[PDB]
Amino acid sequence: FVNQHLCGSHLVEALYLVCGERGFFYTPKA
Amino acid sequence: FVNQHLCGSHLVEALYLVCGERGFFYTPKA
Amino acid sequence: GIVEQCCASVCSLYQLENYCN
Amino acid sequence: GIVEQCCASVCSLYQLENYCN
Repeated sequence: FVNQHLCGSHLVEALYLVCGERGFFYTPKA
Repeated sequence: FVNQHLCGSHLVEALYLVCGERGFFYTPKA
Repeated sequence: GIVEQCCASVCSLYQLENYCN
Repeated sequence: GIVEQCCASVCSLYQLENYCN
């Protein structure tokens, strides 16, 4: 699921699954 | 969609929609 | 944090927006 | 940033994990 183009909710969903209890930051402007 | 219990992917999904181009931080340990 | 406020309890827009960049 | 690396181009685990807390 990670090694593809991931946009919008798809990207957010990959971050959620990978990062787990760490959480993550989603900075699309940065 | 916001004024309810939001957990896991559901929460992440609400942040994504509300925050839009700003993005967000998801810090479940903090 | 967000889990206590939005998962264990009912979320709000006001609170959700505190986590936007 | 993440969009250029993972949306406009093919993502990676290595890169995705740079955005974990």
